[PDB]
Amino acid sequence: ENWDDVEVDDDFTNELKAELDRYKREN
Amino acid sequence: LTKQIKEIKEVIELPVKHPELFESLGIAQPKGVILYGPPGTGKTLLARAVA
Amino acid sequence: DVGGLDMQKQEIREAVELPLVQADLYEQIGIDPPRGVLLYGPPGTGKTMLVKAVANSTKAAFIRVNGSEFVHKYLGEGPRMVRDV
Amino acid sequence: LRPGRIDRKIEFPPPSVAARAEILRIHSRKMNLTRGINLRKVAEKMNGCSG
Amino acid sequence: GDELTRSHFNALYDTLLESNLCKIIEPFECVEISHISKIIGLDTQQVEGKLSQM
Amino acid sequence: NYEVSEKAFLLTQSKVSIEQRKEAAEFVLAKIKEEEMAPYYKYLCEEYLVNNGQSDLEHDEKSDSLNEWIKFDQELYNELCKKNESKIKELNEKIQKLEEDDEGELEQAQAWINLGEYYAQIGDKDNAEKTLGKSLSKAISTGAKIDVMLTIARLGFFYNDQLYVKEKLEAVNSMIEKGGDWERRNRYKTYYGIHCLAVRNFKEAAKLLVDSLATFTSIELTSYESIATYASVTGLFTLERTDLKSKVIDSPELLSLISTTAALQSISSLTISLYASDYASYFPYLLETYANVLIPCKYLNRHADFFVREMRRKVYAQLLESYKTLSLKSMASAFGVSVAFLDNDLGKFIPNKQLNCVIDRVNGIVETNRPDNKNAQYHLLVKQGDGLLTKLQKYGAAVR
Repeated sequence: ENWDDVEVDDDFTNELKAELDRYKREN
Repeated sequence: LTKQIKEIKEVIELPVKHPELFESLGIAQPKGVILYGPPGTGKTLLARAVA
Repeated sequence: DVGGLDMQKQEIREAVELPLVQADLYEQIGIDPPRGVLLYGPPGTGKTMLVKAVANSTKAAFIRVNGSEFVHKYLGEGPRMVRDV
Repeated sequence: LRPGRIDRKIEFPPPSVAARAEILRIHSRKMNLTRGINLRKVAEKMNGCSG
Repeated sequence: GDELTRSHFNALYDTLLESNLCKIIEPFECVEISHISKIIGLDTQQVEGKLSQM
Repeated sequence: NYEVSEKAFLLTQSKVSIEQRKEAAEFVLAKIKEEEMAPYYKYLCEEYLVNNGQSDLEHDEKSDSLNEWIKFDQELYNELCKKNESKIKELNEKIQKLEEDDEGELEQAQAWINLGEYYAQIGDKDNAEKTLGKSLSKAISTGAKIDVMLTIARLGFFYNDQLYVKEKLEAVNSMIEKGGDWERRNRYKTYYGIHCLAVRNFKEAAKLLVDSLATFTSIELTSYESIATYASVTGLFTLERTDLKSKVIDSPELLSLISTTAALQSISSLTISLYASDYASYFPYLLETYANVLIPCKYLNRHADFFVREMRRKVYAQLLESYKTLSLKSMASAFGVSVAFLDNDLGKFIPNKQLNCVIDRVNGIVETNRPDNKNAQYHLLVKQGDGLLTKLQKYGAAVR
């Protein structure tokens, strides 16, 4: 549980789906 | 061989573990037991399972 | 130098040359390799050059002791010569 | 054959197709194998094979 | 002309190409990527894809 | 019972695919009603305590499931007890006659074999553990004690016990001689691989669930498609690219599953994208697999993003060795990655010394540091060296 389970993650949830926005528009 | 196991169990194995059965019935324990069949029998493991 | 025994020599290499190379094949598959090997048949047909061909292809330690040489003129020497092999 | 010595004589039948079914899953497997093969199909391929 | 052996030459296309790079890297490191593509005579994106593969 | 506990925990947390909430709610009220287990219908209230998206409607109206009533009642309880109390009267009647007779060790052991499965199907946990103590003394051969290991494993999968179940698993598999017996080694590649998922192993689990025989069908416990799903979980950590193209991609065991069920998108989409080292097609397969695989499974969603962090750092390490200096805008327009999200991805690793990378923001370029150095290897021996000397000094002074 070193540097993993203690702070969990709390990221890459709604920001992962938001990446496809700039991919399907600017391109 | 389970069908043949129950036969040797109530004949060979049974009075050995319970000597008071035939003594209360007034009979005597059989002496020998012999089997016969086609060659290549698996009866070697049957005699080993009794002891 | 000896043909026609490829069917017989194939089973010899599995029980002799195979366990001397990879010993984990019998542990993973779970088959006990035969320790002793007896060769039957009428005298003067097989054996002979077969053991020499297997010993030459293996290139390892080989011990050939005649069956009639175990007995020695001394009494207690018999069991000691068998152990030293 | 006279009584007083051997009181029980059991006949050993040859292994049948259904008899070799439990043998193929016990005697024939001493090791780790795959269960994808059919136990009753292999027993039918063996003709006259005893234990 | 044999469809059986034809599948082997298709594998040798990428096999010998990775082996072709072994003859280009003979002067060790410090070689140009554009200089490699001129020797093999292929596209830059095709060569760079096979360089990072090995 | 079937699957032990899966459908009960499918309704715990579901981010997407609301249609699976209806199917999971209909299965938990079906199998339990069809089976003989009385109490396992009551535990539905205790399992969802302190959780988001609870499927139990009592004091909380926020349940988003279509079937909101899992709560225990006396209508189903009275129906299950009538079948449980009727069969135990017949079992205890026939077995009691065999105890007084005492003919052979088979009838004494087989009597408790049917009970060990019966007390598990009527909902008795601790009562079924006492049945193994009587069958242990009645054991005949080594195979008789193996059935005791199954009862410990079956009853241990409900609460996921990693202590007594995992310890007694290797004790029965070893005993005096291990051997290649199919009743031990095959179950060692399955039961032991399950406990490795809860302790976050990913190393020893990849040497069993990945490379193994082609069946391992446990029926009521696990299926073939369930075990084959975890093959891509632990196979992407310890196994390098050399073993990914042999025991994963070109392995014939996973080739038949791709052509059968294509909805997994794990052993196929993730393995092809990782083997090609193409981030363009690797991104869309991360969200599809995380939703339909990691989340529903009980031994996965417990990791979830913890397992996602390991997959992302794998592709960043492969591309790191493919170039020395590259512009940030060049890679952004190549693999189709945003510039804003690029700084957040590399910010969770580099400061943790997971990957060595150098980025120059003046020219907008990324560099490559030395992946392996002699001093970096000796730094790991400092904690391992002082970690041993701590136990030798502390425990040495305790006993004196």
